[PDB]
Amino acid sequence: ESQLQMVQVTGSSDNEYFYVDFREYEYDLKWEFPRENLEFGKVLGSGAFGKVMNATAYGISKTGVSIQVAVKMLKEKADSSEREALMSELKMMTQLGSHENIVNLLGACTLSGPIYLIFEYCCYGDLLNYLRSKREKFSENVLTFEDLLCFAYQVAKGMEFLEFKSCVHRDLAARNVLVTHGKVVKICDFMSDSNYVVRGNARLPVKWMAPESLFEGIYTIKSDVWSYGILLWEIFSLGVNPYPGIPVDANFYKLIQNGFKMDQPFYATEEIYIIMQSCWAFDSRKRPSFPNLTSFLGCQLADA
Ligand SMILES: CCc1nc(C(N)=O)c2nc1NC1CCN(CCOCCOc3cc(ccc3N3CCOCC3)N2)CC1
Repeated sequence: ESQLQMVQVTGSSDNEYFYVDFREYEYDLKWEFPRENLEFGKVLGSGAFGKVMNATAYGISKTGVSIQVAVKMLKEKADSSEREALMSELKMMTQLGSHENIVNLLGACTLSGPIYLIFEYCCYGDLLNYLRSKREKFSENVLTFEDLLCFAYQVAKGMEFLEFKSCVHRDLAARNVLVTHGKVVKICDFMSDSNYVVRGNARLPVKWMAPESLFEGIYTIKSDVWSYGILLWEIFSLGVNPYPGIPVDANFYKLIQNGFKMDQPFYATEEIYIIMQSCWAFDSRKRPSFPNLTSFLGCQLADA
């Protein structure tokens, strides 16, 4: 399953919607790539289902150079049910189009053998590991406060683009934001990690989840605003576990349903703490849009 899904709303209230299955749609062949031009690298991450590696793709760009890449693929010893599920993520990503703040799809290998899907390369890694790594040399090669603000604006216009395309990202967090050349960052998708609770066949990032997700399984564009506020806390904390010190247990569910909100993090202005509280409104109608967070932050940066 892909934590990024496209929705078609069938009503007014929040739960009136349904997801889109591409299993019956046809795959566009112009994304097809030959495996001849994939020169590998070192594993860059592998859970249970699959992995994503570094690779080198000669003649895959407009001009044509090496241009390192990341390649998502299975390793379930050639499975069946898990394979077509990946084909449908390919079909969706192909129709999302490029945005400057999304880890974009560059190609795929379909009938070429075992299924490969080729994504952009972000050399500086996920934002979580990038933030925590620079806690030493934070200053008031090493980052300003406009970095914290530019990061927030880029993820916002990225989620603003996912809303235009009628998508929802059900796992917005710092581990899923990746830094590439020149302090530009891009949203991406994807059991020894403390952040996900497993509950049935679902793996849930409880501390990032909006109450309507924790308690009734609703995922809307406004549920991503809630997670975005949590990420806002992740950025201006320099990346410490949201709700620090509190374990994910039954007591944490009573926390969120009773109206718990995190305190202002150290590196945050009084201004953008207010914006964090907006996303943490219990009523999702009371929450700010992703458009509204174009101007409200893209301006806060210009003063820096
Ligand atoms: C699809 C998701 C993805 N995308 C991409 C990409 N398109 O670039 C990508 N890694 C991932 N998986 C994520 C990455 C983070 N890890 C944490 C532990 O694993 C270290 C990975 O190390 C990296 C992987 C990358 C870049 C840089 C690094 N650093 C290694 C050391 O130097 C600094 C950064 N590349 C979890 C899974």
